[PDB]
Amino acid sequence: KHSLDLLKLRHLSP
Amino acid sequence: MEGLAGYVYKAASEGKVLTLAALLLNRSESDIRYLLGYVSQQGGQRSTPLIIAARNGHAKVVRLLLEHYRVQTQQTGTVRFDGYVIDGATALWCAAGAGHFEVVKLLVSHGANVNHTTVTNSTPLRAACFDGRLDIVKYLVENNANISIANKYDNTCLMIAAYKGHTDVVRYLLEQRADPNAKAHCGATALHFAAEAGHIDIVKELIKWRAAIVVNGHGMTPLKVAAESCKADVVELLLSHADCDRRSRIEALELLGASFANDRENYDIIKTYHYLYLAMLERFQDGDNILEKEVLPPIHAYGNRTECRNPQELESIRQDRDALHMEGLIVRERILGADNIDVSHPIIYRGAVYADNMEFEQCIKLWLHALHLRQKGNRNTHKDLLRFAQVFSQMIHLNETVKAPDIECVLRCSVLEIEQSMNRVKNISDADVHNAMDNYECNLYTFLYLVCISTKTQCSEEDQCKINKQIYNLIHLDPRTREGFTLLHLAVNSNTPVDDFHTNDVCSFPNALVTKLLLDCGAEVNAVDNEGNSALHIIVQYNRPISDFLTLHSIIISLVEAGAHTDMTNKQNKTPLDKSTTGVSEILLKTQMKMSLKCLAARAVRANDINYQDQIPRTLEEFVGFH
Repeated sequence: KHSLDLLKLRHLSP
Repeated sequence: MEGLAGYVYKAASEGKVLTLAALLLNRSESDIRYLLGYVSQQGGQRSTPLIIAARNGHAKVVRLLLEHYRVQTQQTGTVRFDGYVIDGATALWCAAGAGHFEVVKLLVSHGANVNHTTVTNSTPLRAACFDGRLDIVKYLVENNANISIANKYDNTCLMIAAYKGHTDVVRYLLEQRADPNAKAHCGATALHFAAEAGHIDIVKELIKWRAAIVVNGHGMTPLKVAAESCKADVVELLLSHADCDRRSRIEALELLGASFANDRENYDIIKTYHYLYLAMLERFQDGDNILEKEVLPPIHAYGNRTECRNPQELESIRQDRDALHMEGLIVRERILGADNIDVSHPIIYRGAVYADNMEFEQCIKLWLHALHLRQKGNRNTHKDLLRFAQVFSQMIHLNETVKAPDIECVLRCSVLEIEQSMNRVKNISDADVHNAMDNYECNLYTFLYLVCISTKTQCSEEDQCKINKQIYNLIHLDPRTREGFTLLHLAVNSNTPVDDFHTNDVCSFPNALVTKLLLDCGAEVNAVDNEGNSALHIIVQYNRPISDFLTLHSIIISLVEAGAHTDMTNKQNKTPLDKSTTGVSEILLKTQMKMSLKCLAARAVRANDINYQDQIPRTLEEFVGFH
């Protein structure tokens, strides 16, 4: 359907 | 002797104590250093034997390497391959990231760098906080580790620990003279990440340590981020801090009600109305008049609703779910403005829901509002146009007359976004050149889907003229894909992808209607890709000359009768009859082929290599260059 299609790491480096 | 180094890397990675002991047996000091310092690659990462021995948690191997052999704990390698290509990571960083307390204790005690600084200034304490093991963090901090050292974006050890759901390490850091007022590149402090993640304990321990609530870079206090992330229990504890005043409380409650109204995972209606009515109550219960709010004018996307400024206006929309969605969208818009990053996503989700339950007109209104908001913010609207193509194809497949002004607006924003994508390609040199080109090709394909949907709708004279004007603007912009295909090569190529959703049922390339519409808008019919194939060399290769012969005939007579050259030769020295591979297409092109003295003279000139530079008119140099 349409809703079942919609499913920053640079600043989160360890 | 790279074979010994490879075997030693394998024995260290897999924790083979006996094999590594046998391998490094009978070796000299220079040989020992060569084998124990060599950089090996075993998929994605450069790593030394000791880096990969400590990163795999082989305590016996690491202890064996440091006891007898005089190995050093300052070597350089790469550790991860999930969007994280980080160089300069020593063995401490690898051990902390992998969360092995038993190796980091045996590594520090043998003369190691507790506060090593890698390429992106990531202390080993940052990796241990990322994993969340208290024992590694405590051992590092007790062994002279700096807590305030952050990366270039100012993401301290505390902030990455507050981002994740680790409570013990956060409480320990706040008990170890840490700084709760860190300022990142975007203004985000520790409270923003901890609040948006949804960890009540981290936020409580920070506000216990005088967290000093300050608005971030993008005009958002931590309460606003917590409310935007649909976290009710996080928001309902900062109001007791006694420094929140009243307007901040009200806007936090209103944003929380908004985000509850229109969200996918935690979609509530009783909670939405409960929090919205609490906010309105606290607004209108003051007694000395009211505490009024400035409200945006009625937005046409959300019907004609001027939100709710009356006690009998929220009590009368408790029992409606569409009204709650519209009101939540309106208050979220008036709180977050229009330039915020995550203001358009609830609009997109509500449009998707409205499309799913057959409310196509309201879907269109909401999604045009979403694209307008994203164009104001200049975000990446490459998927949004694809979703429009899918919705319009579903409309046509349902025999629904799609409104033509909506298609005109979608096409106008599609051409604006394609120009933006061309600028981005011209700007992004090499960091994301393949990503930019993929986005550009996707945008061109979506524009073609919109064009095909436009051909499938019976619009009036003015609407068709406006669609023609938009296509005229984009054609004169002259887009080109990575293969050199223009908007005309793709309209005739059978290999152009169509999205797996409903767009397969309407937009079926090649289309005679799409090609005729493009040629009516001054399309470059003689356009040539980097391979050399023209708009006519591609269509004649069509593998279905009988099933949709009309869609072939009306696309091979439209090209030739407009401006196409039937005998023009690509870079592989192939006449379009040679690159045909189909009897029907060859005959249908030969019936449109008028022999002329110009083509024969040009072919006779090109065949025997006659120097035709500057001895013929400038418009015939390209003519001879064709054949």
